[PDB]
Amino acid sequence: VCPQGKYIHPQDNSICCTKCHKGTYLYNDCPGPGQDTDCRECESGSFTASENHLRHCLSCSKCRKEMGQVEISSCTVDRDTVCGCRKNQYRHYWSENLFQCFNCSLCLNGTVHLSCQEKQNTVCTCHAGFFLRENECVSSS
Amino acid sequence: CPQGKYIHPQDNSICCTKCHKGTYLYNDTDCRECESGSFTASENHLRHCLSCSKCRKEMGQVEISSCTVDRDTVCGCRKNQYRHYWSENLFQCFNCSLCLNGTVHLSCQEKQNTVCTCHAGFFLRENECVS
Amino acid sequence: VCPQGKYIHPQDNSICCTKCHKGTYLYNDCPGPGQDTDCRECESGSFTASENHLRHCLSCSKCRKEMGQVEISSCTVDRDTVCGCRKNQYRHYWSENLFQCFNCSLCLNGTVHLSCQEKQNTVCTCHAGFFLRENECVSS
Amino acid sequence: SDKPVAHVVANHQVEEQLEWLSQRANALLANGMDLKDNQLVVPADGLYLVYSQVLFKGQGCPDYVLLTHTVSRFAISYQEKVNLLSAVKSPCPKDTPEGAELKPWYEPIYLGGVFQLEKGDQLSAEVNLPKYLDFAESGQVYFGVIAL
Amino acid sequence: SDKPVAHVVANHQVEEQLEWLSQRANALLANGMDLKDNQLVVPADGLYLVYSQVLFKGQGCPDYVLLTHTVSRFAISYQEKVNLLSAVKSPCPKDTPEGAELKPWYEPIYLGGVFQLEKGDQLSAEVNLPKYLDFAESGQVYFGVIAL
Amino acid sequence: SDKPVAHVVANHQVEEQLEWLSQRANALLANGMDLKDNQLVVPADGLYLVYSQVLFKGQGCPDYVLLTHTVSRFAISYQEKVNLLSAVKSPCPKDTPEGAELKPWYEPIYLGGVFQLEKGDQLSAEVNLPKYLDFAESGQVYFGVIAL
Ligand SMILES: CC(=O)N[C@@H]1[C@@H](O)[C@H](O)[C@@H](CO)O[C@H]1O
Ligand SMILES: CC(=O)N[C@@H]1[C@@H](O)[C@H](O)[C@@H](CO)O[C@H]1O
Ligand SMILES: CC(=O)N[C@@H]1[C@@H](O)[C@H](O)[C@@H](CO)O[C@H]1O
Ligand SMILES: CC(=O)N[C@@H]1[C@@H](O)[C@H](O)[C@@H](CO)O[C@H]1O
Ligand SMILES: CC(=O)N[C@@H]1[C@@H](O)[C@H](O)[C@@H](CO)O[C@H]1O
Repeated sequence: VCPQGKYIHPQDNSICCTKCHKGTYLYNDCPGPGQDTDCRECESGSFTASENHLRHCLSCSKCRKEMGQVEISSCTVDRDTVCGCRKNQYRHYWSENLFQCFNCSLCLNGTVHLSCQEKQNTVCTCHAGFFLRENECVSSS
Repeated sequence: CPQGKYIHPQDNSICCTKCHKGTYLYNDTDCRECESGSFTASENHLRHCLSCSKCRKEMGQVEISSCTVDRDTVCGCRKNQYRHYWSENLFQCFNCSLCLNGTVHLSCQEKQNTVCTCHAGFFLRENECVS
Repeated sequence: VCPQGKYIHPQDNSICCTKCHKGTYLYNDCPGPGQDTDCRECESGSFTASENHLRHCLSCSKCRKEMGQVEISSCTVDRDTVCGCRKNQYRHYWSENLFQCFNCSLCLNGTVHLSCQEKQNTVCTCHAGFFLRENECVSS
Repeated sequence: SDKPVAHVVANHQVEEQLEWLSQRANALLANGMDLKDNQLVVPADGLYLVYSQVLFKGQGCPDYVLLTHTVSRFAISYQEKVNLLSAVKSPCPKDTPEGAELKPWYEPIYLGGVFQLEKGDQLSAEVNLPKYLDFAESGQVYFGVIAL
Repeated sequence: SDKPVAHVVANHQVEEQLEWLSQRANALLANGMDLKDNQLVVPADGLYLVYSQVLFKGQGCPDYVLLTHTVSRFAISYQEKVNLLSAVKSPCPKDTPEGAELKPWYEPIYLGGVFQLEKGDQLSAEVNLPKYLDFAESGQVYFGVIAL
Repeated sequence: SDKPVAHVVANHQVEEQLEWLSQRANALLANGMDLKDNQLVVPADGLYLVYSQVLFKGQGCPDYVLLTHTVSRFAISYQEKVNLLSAVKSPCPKDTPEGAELKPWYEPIYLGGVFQLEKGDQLSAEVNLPKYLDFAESGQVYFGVIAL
């Protein structure tokens, strides 16, 4: 039990150390009780996005060109690269972190029941004469 | 040590009776029953039970016997299919050949396809009779 | 600092040991100063191609039949297997060591500007109406 | 013998989830390693070899699909989930044509490295799509951490 | 230095069998590890890192084929062959059409984990179809056991 | 803790080259391991676990391509570059037909073994075509050496 915002010194249960702010990393723990923590700024191409006592900054991610991604924000010292998709595309998340940019459906011979969203394709419905098969309107006849 | 016993790990003097299949060595004999989803199929002095195997639906397999505490799951194929062993343990269920344009020389078996011969005009390729 | 051709005995900074000649390997270091190094001949299917103090011979490589390669020289005790391509083929190096044998281009609808070489395809030019893609002359 | 150690394996009985087990032959959880909420928890500061294998399988390729496998660290020193080891697989480049045979495919992935970890750090080994995991036989899916 | 250790590699000279060798550069068999009947035999109770790699290759896809790679334990405590590590590969989903180019394919598989083993336990590293193994170059096929 | 250790990762910022880094979270270069001219240099005679992973990626298959990954030893005792560990991958058997979708593909490769190395030996981890490497996320490309 150290207070909020502080951590127990790895080599001494007696000492509580103040955490580093996002944008920085732990260069060195407090040398002793009451002493300052030595936090230094993340070098280019790395970052930390939360308060921490981590010995090095995290490597920035890179937009996936193979997924059709585009960069919204480059890596800063306290924020990872942010990636997304273009006009009239949505993100399909294959996993927590991996996503692929696809084109929004136009719901031809149908109607846009729910518009394309950031992370979700257009939901189509069909009207009389057609029916829906894999989000496209096919002729009943 | 005699048959059915083993040398105690921490004392060369002592011989210990092995655990019966269906059980495992809790302690050097203290044998306990295998928990659900595990088994032992031979006498042993093993610290935990083995994980049961599961039928391969992707190979078209079907379960003949579920895992019991002393017997692993047993899997096979359906009517009119045979097992092709890709390896010692992996097998795939295929449909028996019908020997069209030919003749069933030897009927399909558990681990062996139908043996065909072919009528005049044809020969065997992929165990089907082709022109 | 041992002289050229010699090496520091692993367990004694005082002693310099003569290196093994290519074709051999280190069975054992000098037992002491001024003593011989025990180098033995590489067994069949292995080799060493430079002077060394290596505890075993390297495994010979094998020609890649899947790449269409053919053997020029079998493995000897001091030279690794050497592989190449057939008549009218060139080597495309996918890497420092991996290469694939391809057929030389004939520059159809075009002209052989520079003939096929060992490691380089024919250089074509194309007749009017065509241009190069995948070093074949295709319609424009 | 004294070194913290884990080599855990997948529960064959639960489908569509990757649940780790230790109480099986040729599995390990000893000398301080803990398995809590499906995560391996390091008992002591030190260097650990961390590794995991998964085997994915499917029946033909009705759809394009991407499979991921990731070993993550949730560190006391940095309270976010962070990739230690990660990979991706693409088993189904072209869809199986309508009517053609749905031939089984298999995709193993191995991940492994040495990491400085801290007492209390949580390691997890995960895939995006557990429905595709192959639990047919032993030794196909596992997750290990050993103190060096 | 004192720890039992093996890192063995495939015989390039025998085709259609996977025979392990130790007497080559960057291979190891020392401090009690034994290689008998193509199996690695553990000299002492303890934790061992166990691993193997194989590289399979082929020239186009005339046929569907499944390739397996398995590291097994034959334990003194349990006299049956049991998978420690296992995987499967499916290089040829569709057959190469008649007349089309037979393009080379390659499939590596890595297996690796830490296991408690006992003096006299026999470990084997095997594939179902050695005809497909790639022996062209060093470092493509290997099998290792090291005492931690 | 005292054992020489490296777990280095790829520079995301240089494209078309595989340049290794140590000064990042969950990366290591300690206790005598040196990183010089993109090669890991062993400080002491001994047994080391050596390993590397790469992830390759592409957008469809306009062309046939072979991808290689190799860990090499440049030994004081034998002054040539020699394969310790090696593998090959063939992501694009058939070309994507003209007009069809260029679907992303991914190919991981893992290499790993134990080797007796000598003080001053240089280890390198390389691919033939760095343009295809996947630097999107952490844990996808790495190279490690640890003294056992
Ligand atoms: C079938 C019908 O009644 N109307 C049109 C048809 O002319 C068009 O070619 C096709 C495109 O999806 O389907 C409908 O839009
Ligand atoms: C040629 C003949 O006498 N009979 C038929 C032929 O028309 C058919 O397409 C072929 C397929 O393999 O099987 C034969 O039995
Ligand atoms: C290769 C193949 O298509 N096999 C078929 C399967 O698709 C079908 O549903 C059923 C018919 O008996 O079993 C097999 O004959
Ligand atoms: C890719 C390709 O067409 N390769 C051909 C082979 O099929 C042919 O039989 C022979 C010609 O001599 O060798 C190669 O040129
Ligand atoms: C899968 C697919 O065909 N995607 C299309 C691409 O071919 C087209 O040229 C362009 C138009 O915006 O981008 C996508 O809509």
